[PDB]
Amino acid sequence: PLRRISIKILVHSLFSMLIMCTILTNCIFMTMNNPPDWTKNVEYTFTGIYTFESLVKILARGFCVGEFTFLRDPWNWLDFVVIVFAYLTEFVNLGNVSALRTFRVLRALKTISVIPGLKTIVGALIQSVKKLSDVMILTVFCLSVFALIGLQLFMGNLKHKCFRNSLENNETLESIMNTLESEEDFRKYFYYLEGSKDALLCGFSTDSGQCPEGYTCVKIGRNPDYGYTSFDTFSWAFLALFRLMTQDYWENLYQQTLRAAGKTYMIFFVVVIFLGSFYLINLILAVVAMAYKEQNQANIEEAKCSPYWIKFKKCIYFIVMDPFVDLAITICIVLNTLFMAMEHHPMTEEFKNVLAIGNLVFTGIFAAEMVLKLIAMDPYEYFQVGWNIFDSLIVTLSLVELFLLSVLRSFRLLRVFKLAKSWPTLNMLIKIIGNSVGALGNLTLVLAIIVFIFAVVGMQLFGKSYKECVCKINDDCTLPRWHMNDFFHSFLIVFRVLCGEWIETMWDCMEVAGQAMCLIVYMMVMVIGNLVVLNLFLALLLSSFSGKIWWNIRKTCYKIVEHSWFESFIVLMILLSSGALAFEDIYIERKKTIKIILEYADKIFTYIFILEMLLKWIAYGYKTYFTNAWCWLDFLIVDVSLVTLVANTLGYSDLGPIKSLRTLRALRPLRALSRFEGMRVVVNALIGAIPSIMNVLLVCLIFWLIFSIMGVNLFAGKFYECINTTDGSRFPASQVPNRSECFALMNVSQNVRWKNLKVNFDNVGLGYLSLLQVATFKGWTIIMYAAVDSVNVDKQPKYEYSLYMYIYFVVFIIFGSFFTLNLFIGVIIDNFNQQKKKLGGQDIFMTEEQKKYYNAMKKLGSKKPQKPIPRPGNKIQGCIFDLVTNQAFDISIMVLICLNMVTMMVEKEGQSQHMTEVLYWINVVFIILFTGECVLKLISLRHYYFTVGWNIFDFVVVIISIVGMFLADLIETYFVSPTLFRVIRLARIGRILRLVKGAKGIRTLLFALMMSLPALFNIGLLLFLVMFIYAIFGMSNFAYVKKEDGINDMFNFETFGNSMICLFQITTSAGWDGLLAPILNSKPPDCDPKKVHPGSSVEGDCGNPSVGIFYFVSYIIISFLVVVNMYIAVILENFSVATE
Amino acid sequence: SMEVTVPATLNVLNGSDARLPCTFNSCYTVNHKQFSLNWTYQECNNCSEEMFLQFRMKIINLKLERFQDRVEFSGNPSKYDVSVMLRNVQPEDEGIYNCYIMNPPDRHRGHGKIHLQVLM
Amino acid sequence: GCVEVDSETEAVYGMTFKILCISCKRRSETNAETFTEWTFRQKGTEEFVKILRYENEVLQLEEDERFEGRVVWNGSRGTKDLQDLSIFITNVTYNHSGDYECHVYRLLFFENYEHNTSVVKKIHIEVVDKANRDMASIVSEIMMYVLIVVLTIWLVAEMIYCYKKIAAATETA
Ligand SMILES: *[C@@H]1O[C@H](CO)[C@@H](O[C@@H]2O[C@H](CO)[C@@H](O)[C@H](O)[C@H]2NC(C)=O)[C@H](O)[C@H]1NC(C)=O
Ligand SMILES: *[C@@H]1O[C@H](CO)[C@@H](O[C@@H]2O[C@H](CO)[C@@H](O)[C@H](O)[C@H]2NC(C)=O)[C@H](O)[C@H]1NC(C)=O
Ligand SMILES: NC(=O)OC[C@@H]1N=C(N)N2CCC(O)(O)[C@@]23N=C(N)N[C@@H]13
Ligand SMILES: *[C@@H]1O[C@H](CO)[C@@H](O)[C@H](O)[C@H]1NC(C)=O
Ligand SMILES: *[C@@H]1O[C@H](CO)[C@@H](O)[C@H](O)[C@H]1NC(C)=O
Ligand SMILES: *[C@@H]1O[C@H](CO)[C@@H](O)[C@H](O)[C@H]1NC(C)=O
Ligand SMILES: *[C@@H]1O[C@H](CO)[C@@H](O)[C@H](O)[C@H]1NC(C)=O
Ligand SMILES: *[C@@H]1O[C@H](CO)[C@@H](O)[C@H](O)[C@H]1NC(C)=O
Ligand SMILES: *[C@@H]1O[C@H](CO)[C@@H](O)[C@H](O)[C@H]1NC(C)=O
Ligand SMILES: *[C@@H]1O[C@H](CO)[C@@H](O)[C@H](O)[C@H]1NC(C)=O
Repeated sequence: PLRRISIKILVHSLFSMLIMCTILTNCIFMTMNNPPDWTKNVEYTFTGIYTFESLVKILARGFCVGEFTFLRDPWNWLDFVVIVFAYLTEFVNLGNVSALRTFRVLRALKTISVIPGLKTIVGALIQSVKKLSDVMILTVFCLSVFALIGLQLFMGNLKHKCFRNSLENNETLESIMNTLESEEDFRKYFYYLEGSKDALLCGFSTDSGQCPEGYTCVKIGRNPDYGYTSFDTFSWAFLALFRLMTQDYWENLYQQTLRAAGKTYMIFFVVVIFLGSFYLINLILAVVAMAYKEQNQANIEEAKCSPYWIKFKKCIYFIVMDPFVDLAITICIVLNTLFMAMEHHPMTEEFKNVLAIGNLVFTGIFAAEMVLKLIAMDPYEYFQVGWNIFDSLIVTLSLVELFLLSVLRSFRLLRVFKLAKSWPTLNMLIKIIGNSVGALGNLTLVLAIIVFIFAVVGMQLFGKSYKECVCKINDDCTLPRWHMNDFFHSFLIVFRVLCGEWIETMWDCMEVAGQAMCLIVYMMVMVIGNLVVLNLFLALLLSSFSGKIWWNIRKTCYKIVEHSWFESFIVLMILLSSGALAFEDIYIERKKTIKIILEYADKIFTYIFILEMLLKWIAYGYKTYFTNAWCWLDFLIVDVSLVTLVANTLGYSDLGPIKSLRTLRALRPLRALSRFEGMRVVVNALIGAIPSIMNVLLVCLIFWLIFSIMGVNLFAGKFYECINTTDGSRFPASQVPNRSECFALMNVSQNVRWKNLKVNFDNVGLGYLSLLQVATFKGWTIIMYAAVDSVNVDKQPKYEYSLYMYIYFVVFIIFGSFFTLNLFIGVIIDNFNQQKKKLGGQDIFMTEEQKKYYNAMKKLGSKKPQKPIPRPGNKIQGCIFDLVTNQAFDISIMVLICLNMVTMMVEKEGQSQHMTEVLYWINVVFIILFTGECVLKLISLRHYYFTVGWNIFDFVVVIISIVGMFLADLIETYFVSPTLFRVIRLARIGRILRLVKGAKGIRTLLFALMMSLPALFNIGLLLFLVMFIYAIFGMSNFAYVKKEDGINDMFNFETFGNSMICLFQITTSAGWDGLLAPILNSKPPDCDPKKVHPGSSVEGDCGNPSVGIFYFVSYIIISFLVVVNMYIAVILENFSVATE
Repeated sequence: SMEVTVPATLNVLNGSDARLPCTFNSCYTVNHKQFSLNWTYQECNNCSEEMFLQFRMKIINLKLERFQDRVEFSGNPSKYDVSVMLRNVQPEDEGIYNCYIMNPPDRHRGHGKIHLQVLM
Repeated sequence: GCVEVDSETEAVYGMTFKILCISCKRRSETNAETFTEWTFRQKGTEEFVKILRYENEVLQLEEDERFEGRVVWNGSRGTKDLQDLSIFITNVTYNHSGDYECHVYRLLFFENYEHNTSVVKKIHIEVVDKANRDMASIVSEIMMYVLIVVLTIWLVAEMIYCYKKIAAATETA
């Protein structure tokens, strides 16, 4: 009877709803962070509902039969844990309430069980993770190898600091270190670069450096970043490398090591970033995406007065006028948005009013049509259509504005979408947004639930610590901008980590909360959180997606152009011509002799190219010559060079253009594109996709405009602040509250300045730039601080007054970056798919010769058995062969290599001699055993041993290993030069590589990387040329800019070596915001227009704001386009290898 | 807020040694110039406080006449420990013992209060 | 920014000449105060007699007749941290020939460190009656022409051989 009642209670429509409603309410309570005492009673009730809900299920299912029905399901295990925990706490409990309390967050997980269909989504997510097993192994191995290389090459390097040369009272470097521990005390002693947290990193070599005179370089003390950033230990090196792989603030690690290590080591980073980061991340996407398709597709496959009104009313319907009246309105809407686009911080009084008058007319017209619209079809008919309801809400808002949060008013701009119905692509963007809250609504909901659990979990665990510690983290003694103290704040940190910004925040948590706790939480958010985000992106994207002597002469010239020596000769000139470009720069004044030959050398080049062009005309004729795209490019370049030469000989030079014209030379490397077969193929693919890219860009521009317009209304003119010029610190606002007040201070004070941000929302054009930084996550935080801080147009900003304006940025990122990028990626890859289909289903990234080679590599995939080999007749020879052949013996060798690998890991900075000696000796035994194995295989195998490819790699490794040990030893006896020695040891890492032979899963992935090398090479060549043209433009244009942020000695545009280093850094668009900033400032007091620049003719160090913006922005976009290509090339090959 | 752990009531037999144990907990690492600890005694709840031991760079024992030479420091502050020892406790030692700890850079000042009762 | 460039070694007689001595600080950010001394010993004679001292903003010139008049500062101006010290002579004369040694004294202000440093740049110049074109300029111009002539000869050379062959082909058929 009771069981029937309970069972009756268990399955009911209301009960599932009741259990769920309480749970959502419970979540609001977790967010309290210091709930009042009275709330405690409420806490009891939640405990009561769960037991009751929990008790009935257990009572009915069990039948006092051990709760067999109840505990059989996995989810129920979770409920039992929660009930005991609430109950356990009342009972004697463990000491850490916060650690113990954190469990309560588990109730939130219950929500997953209650909501219908959520259980299915979570299961779907777990299935995807299983596919990722091989990639995980390779990633750990890859990160591990680089960590070993990084540790050997850079250990102890981050330690360098400039220690002053003269010390009073017979003090010693050693004596000084133990006695003092204070930033103020430390500053007197080591250099410290004007307010940086830590001492300047110095270098031994000529390339790195440098310390000011009177300061010498010695290595002592903690690594920069609280000691967190160091290459000293394997664990620390591993963290540093993991950061590089995910590219989080990777630029600083790169800048820091290069400075201490020297620029020559830039090579290490290029290989790691290029192979380790671009490639590894791509592999993860392919596997997740590939895995998603099987499950998505596999599941899908299984399924398959009164009379007057009528006269008047009939007339209104005729008035719908779809051919013209409906169409006419859209023109009106487009015009209206354009009207709204005009705004600025400084607006004249007459202009400000005109905008107001103009808005009313538009507001009236939209309403009249709506009121007018209603009469023609009747109200019920009128509200039937969804767009109508959508249009209606906007019109109503405007009417209320006149009499009855003015921001909502800024909101009428959405109206702009209406055009979506007409536009094919816009319709697609509308479709994508719908899918997230539509079919994929359950999946999107999970992301929301997970973000919520983490924000609360982080808050419970580290909330108290941030407040008490504050000081370890902040000099001031106040909370930092990013912290985990409150739910909104805790939430912001979690959201930041979804974008790859985890490292900066983590150092802060670690100082206050300790290393073990902070590391575990952040690592989980990053891995678990990102997997869900990745799934949503991929899931969303895929679902959405689905005499006449003259004639003889003419013939002959044709013969000359066609001939190989000539084609070959011309190419040499192009490389040579391009190379001469690199020499020019700030150091050209020195080495006057090279300058003279180069100037003369160009003239010979100009003559050769002009001469070559004439041959082209005779051989091809004008019609053939000008119908070619390449020739026009080629013809145009000779002309610019030709004009400068004629103008130059004549004199009458340096008067702007032609002088501006000289800078146009950087275009010379451009003719190289036509000559190389590999480079041309890649370019053809891009041209194929520009029209398609153009369509997406239009949608992005229209979409971004609404955000930009919205942004302008909210923050236009509010970013100004009064700052102390010496340290750039905003005044309190207790004093100097408004701009008017700030000026009075200047009149009686020397260094106070009232100044704008430089990248802001003052006008619509600027807003677009501000948005671009937020979209890329570079330089975004400086802007956000400004937005929240802001109060009014002529008033000094208070600290965190707005606080909720953060929401604006969060919404833009989700819509502006997550959705559009989803759209950008979807169209580009698809367009690439169509191109492949057109050219007979053949890869479009390789030259014809490359294709033959690609096929040969395909052959290596086959497993046909090779000959077994015959044991030699001799038993002595045979047993060894017999022993060697056995698989068990091979497993032993695999174990031995792993043992060897662990030995390398134990090495650490400042280990000591006894420790150092043992490692050296253990290493020797390893070399002997490995050499021993090689000899044994050889005795039994004989000629057969050389047949296998792997055996040869194994044999080669042994030769390198013995030589590496001996050479290091000879080097030690000979001495002189430590650096050659570290590189020499790098040979041991070779043995670790043999591990790949053992693992079948990792090898398949590795084979895929090898297959795509030909395609990647062509893109790499094209990418290199573009980087080269930009470096040249940069050297002439940006050398001499004042050094501010991101531009300092090294990592500057002063010379070609330097320019290349920067361009590589920005290829990933990291720190692009920093380099651009010095270029932006123009006029006093930002910079001095005329500066002496000893040793050179040029005057002033002012960036060209217009030229600078085009240059950085164009580069960011172009590099991104090519990188999309790497993503495309890797995916194609990966599907093929896995597919086999 | 500095974390302070002391027994609210400490009952000790006349003539025995009384360790007054208090725990102070705060983030950071203690600084000798920076760390300051003060101990005061009161005969009763409303009674004037008499400082009897301080830490300022080092331990300073004020040698109050009311304690003779029976007060000793009994704690390693670097351990968050600032306990004191009252040897050979006498009936007049009954009262309130206050520990005040101010630790730079921590702005907050910890306070522990022990009611010492002397048996018979 | 600052670059170090060596001064020209030949001065035409009866014409103005500029001597370049440029010294660059290791780090641009650091700020220090500089002063300079230039000492010149005429050719055929041992030793150096200081000719000028430049400290603060004013330039002090020695009273010796060889350089009396004829000298103007072309150094960094108003900086007080010169970096570039150069001397310009008007009406160059034979008497102005020999070895020039320029020493720099720099006060660098650090957080609690004050550093005094000395760097010596010596400039040697010989007066000549007529400007002599640099050898590099002459060799390159002559060298460039040969290339222009050789390439053209090569191009014309192929046509005579290639063209004749082409003409021959038409006749055979
Ligand atoms: C702007 O900030 C500067 C830099 O701290 C302030 O200058 C300090 O002023 C105090 C008293 O005037 C001096 O004792 C310090 O030595 C100064 N610092 C240095 C190193 O110069 C300055 O007070 C601020 N400006 C105003 C107008 O308050
Ligand atoms: C801008 O801020 C100033 C500073 O408070 C305001 O002007 C006055 O400030 C003085 C102090 O010198 C007070 O005695 C006055 O009471 C302030 N004004 C008034 C009317 O009380 C000023 O009002 C602020 N707003 C402006 C100038 O736009
Ligand atoms: N301030 C800002 O833009 O925050 C984002 C993040 N943080 C920094 N301190 N950076 C240094 C320069 C930079 O570009 O702003 C950045 N470098 C990377 N990789 N992301 C940026
Ligand atoms: C070295 O230190 C000693 C202190 O024992 C001092 O007497 C001596 O003068 C110092 N040496 C020099 C060269 O100052
Ligand atoms: C400084 O304020 C004084 C008032 O004593 C005024 O005379 C002077 O003009 C102000 N300075 C400037 C640059 O306006
Ligand atoms: C010394 O003790 C007194 C108690 O009377 C207290 O108010 C004061 O803060 C203490 N001194 C310091 C430096 O903490
Ligand atoms: C040039 O040198 C001679 C002798 O060395 C001297 O008599 C003469 O005065 C010098 N010329 C000038 C202009 O001082
Ligand atoms: C060097 O001095 C000459 C003398 O008139 C002066 O005209 C010239 O401008 C100076 N150099 C510079 C700074 O241009
Ligand atoms: C050079 O010196 C002579 C005196 O011998 C003087 O007449 C002439 O004006 C000077 N040259 C110039 C350019 O002033
Ligand atoms: C260093 O400065 C002092 C000032 O006390 C000065 O006398 C001395 O000449 C300077 N050193 C050098 C090498 O110029």
